[PDB]
Amino acid sequence: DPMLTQTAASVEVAVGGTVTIKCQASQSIGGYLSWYQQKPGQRPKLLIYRASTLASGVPSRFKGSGSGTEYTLTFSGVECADAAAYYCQQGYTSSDINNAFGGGTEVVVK
Amino acid sequence: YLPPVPVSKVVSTDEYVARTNIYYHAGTSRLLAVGHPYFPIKKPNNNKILVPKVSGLQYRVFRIHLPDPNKFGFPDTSFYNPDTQRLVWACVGVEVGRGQPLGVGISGHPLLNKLDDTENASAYAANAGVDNRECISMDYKQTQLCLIGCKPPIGEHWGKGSPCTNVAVNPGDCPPLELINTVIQDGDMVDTGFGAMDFTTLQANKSEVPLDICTSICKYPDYIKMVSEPYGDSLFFYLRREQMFVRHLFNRAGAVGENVPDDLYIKGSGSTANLASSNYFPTPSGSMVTSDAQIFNKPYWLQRAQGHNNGICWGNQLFVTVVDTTRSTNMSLCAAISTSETTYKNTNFKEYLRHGEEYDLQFIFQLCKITLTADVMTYIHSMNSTILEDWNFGLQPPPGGTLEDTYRFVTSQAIACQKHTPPAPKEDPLKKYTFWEVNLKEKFSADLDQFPLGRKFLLQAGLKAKPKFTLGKR
Repeated sequence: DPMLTQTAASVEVAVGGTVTIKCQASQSIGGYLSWYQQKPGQRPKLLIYRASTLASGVPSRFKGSGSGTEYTLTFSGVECADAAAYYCQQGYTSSDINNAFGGGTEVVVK
Repeated sequence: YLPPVPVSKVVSTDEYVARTNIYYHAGTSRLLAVGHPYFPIKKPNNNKILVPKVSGLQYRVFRIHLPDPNKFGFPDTSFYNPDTQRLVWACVGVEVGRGQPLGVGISGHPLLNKLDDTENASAYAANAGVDNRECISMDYKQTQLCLIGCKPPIGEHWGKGSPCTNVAVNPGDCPPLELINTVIQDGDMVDTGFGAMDFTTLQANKSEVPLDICTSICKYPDYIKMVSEPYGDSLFFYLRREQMFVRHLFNRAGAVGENVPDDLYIKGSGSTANLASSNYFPTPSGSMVTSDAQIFNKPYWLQRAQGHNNGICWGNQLFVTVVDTTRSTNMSLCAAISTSETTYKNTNFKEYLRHGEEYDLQFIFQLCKITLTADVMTYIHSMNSTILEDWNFGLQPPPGGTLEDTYRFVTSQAIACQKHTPPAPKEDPLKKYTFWEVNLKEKFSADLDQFPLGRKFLLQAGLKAKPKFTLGKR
């Protein structure tokens, strides 16, 4: 069972700060990993997959890195509509796992 | 005391071996081989081989042990001093034969990595089932060869080696794929289809080709290494033959690492913003295997080698390899667990598969004596050390003793442990590499009139007074 913990509550950040959210995995998953933003009133919404390739309609000010077992997600220039919930998620599609790919939050930006 | 200078270049054998009129015939009896065509079957608990793998794609290297002609019997007017000259065998005619019907030999294993076909379609579906691989079977490519050398032949394959320690980013990387060449065993396979890569130390999914070449190496002979060596050894009469054809066009799983560039296609929209596949394996098929071009049961002879040495067989040894996949029949066998039921069933008869092969070899050898006066003695020892070491030219050590006590009852509690417990060489170095032994120690025959090849060689050359006029017409 590949497990990503994400036991990290996010720190208060101002406009223009940089945040390092770190998602670590027990088993090696390759590069297959996704990230999502969850605004607390609507459906979830994806930013980047395979830790390097961003989706359409998303600005290039979000970053992606990390390989092997640990991965990250950084960005700078925090707007007003970045108050949401974040989630890292693997794609190893195994059978005997109980993933839920959980963890991740983000404070209201001052 | 100051030996003369040795010649810096090598030389053909016409200058220092002699040729007499004394010929001999040696033909083995019959050689049969039965087993399974796909995998050598074994017990579920441990390693033990009930049936051998036998399929018609192997190499079948032979190893001919010849009788030593330094103690051998001859008719009259053949004389030599054993302190001055010695004797050696030379082959002048060889045959390879098979009696079988004429087969095909298809294969295919039930877990072959296929996704779709790329010959026609209407709409491509990105599917990616977990192991969605399916049984597909195929044909192979027909090949023939014959190589005759004093030492075993040499093949090649494309494998994997250690890269430079510059960059290490992922276990999902690519090997360097350097080229190496080894000595050929009895059981290595050939395919001129997918080609010479060992599918074990290179492919970890082991689901690329059918299962007859999946746990082993698919080799291929060189034809450059065995002619560029300065002696003319290891092959001196080769006859190559093969055919090929392409049948169908398919796709692998599709986990591409070497991605496509961007500036090659144009991006569309909707379902047209993805990739179908980039990796295509085609299937081979040998076609129209007609038995008029078969290079077999035809007694060819030798007057000239492609190399420097002729069919002089140093060390009283000879190697023959033949490759055939035209007799590749398969025998659908089945047997029933119970016969009393007057209705046929699912599981009352269970089936098997077997494969067989029949060989026969016949040779014509010619006597060759070699005089030695202080000049070729320097040359022969420099050619190979074992050629001079198989004949004793040095006198005795100071203790000779009675060679080995030779106890009578070899398994008891009286004596200590005996019989070759420390094995000092004197053996063949190639003991670690298996062959097919063919013992021909007393197969030879001085007359060759009543022999099935012997009149075919005799008819070709002059037969005038050689046959003799046994009891006459009037």
